[PDB]
Amino acid sequence: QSALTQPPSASGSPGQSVTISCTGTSSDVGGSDSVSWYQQHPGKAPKLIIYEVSQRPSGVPNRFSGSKSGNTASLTVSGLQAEDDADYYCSSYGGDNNLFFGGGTKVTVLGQPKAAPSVTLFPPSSEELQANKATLVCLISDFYPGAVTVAWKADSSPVKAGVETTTPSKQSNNKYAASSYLSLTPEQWKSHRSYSCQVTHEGSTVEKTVAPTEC
Amino acid sequence: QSALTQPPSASGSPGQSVTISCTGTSSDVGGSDSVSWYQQHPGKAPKLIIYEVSQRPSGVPNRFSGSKSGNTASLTVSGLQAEDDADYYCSSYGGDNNLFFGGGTKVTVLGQPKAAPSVTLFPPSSEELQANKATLVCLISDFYPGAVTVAWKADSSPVKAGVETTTPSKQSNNKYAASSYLSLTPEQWKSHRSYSCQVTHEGSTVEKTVAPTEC
Ligand SMILES: CC[C@]1(c2ccccc2)CCN(c2cc(C)n(C)c(=O)c2)C1
Repeated sequence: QSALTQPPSASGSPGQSVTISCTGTSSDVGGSDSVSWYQQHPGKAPKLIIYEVSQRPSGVPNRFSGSKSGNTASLTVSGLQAEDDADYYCSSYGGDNNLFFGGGTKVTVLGQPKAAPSVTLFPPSSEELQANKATLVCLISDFYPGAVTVAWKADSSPVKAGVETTTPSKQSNNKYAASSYLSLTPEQWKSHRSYSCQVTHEGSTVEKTVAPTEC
Repeated sequence: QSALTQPPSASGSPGQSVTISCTGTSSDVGGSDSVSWYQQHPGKAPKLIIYEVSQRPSGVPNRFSGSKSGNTASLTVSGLQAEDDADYYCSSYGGDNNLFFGGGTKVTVLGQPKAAPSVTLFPPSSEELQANKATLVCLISDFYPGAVTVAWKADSSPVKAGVETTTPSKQSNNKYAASSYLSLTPEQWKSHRSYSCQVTHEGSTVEKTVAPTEC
């Protein structure tokens, strides 16, 4: 899904430092010194802030520093300011002159206390089952920062199709909410023994499970 | 000063063609064949669609064609589809290891087909009832445009407290999704005959009802 592997999210308080990694393979990150980093504020055009692992373009403050160790490049942002809040991407040229990209890391300069998400997993409703639909819904609410990743598990294996997750939105309590729904057929829901929703936030994971109970 | 000049906006209806420009100088755009184009749906990672002025990466349909003349690069999107509604950025390499990005062009696919919402109401799960929670979720999906008003009913009376509704987010099917959830105590859920979710989209209203059952 993402050639280079970046953490989905990172965070720190104003004035602190935060380090985000960009892990590849021997033929890209560790094989050359062409790792770049890009910063994109929400709704803005991206900006190159690091090239050739460590070089800072003109106008990029020294608070941003890049390095590499093996197959993993790292960007460090010291003296975090609210302006540094943005999405950070890495890229690296490969062996056959192909450019590879990381998935991005959402960096949040905490503007309020951190809050873990409340998760509720709902099994199929009777009405939708009689309409040949067995959609599960994983409700996620009351979390901050608003970065979250969701993973569904049929029995114990990961599902890689039919998952949808809404963009997190601020609610009345100034915390974020979102929902992930898995569009299962009534057969899929009955054939397997249980489905699970896995939610990851600020590095920690929570998992709820549901199973057919003949109702 | 580092800024390629793109048109702020472009629009067109399905099946139409659209061309957007990326004007630089003789040192960046007109000084090499390193012009790239990136597509980005809001709230999502971008995708490189053109590199070296005209090359499409694998997976990019030939509906997207790039060109260059003087210091002005142009991207053309023929046969506009709903999934082409997004932001588009150009970039070009400049001397001094500089990578210049344009301001970005929001392409709007006009007159996309209206679609009524699929409404699925979920009663409290067996787990959250043990945990003394009785939250209901009204999953609303597959509707366009992304405007909906939600109303909740207890039996026949309106519900005025404990209602939250996420902001509709566009999903992979190019239609919107959202979840309205009602926070009830188990006593509220078991003391009423039914709760209803009323979703209104484009003057038309759908209603779903659930009631306490053995489940
Ligand atoms: C070089 C500019 C990039 C940018 C950033 C923000 C908006 C638009 C473009 C940086 C990340 N970037 C990607 C990233 C990913 C994951 N992919 C798959 C790409 O094809 C391209 C291109």
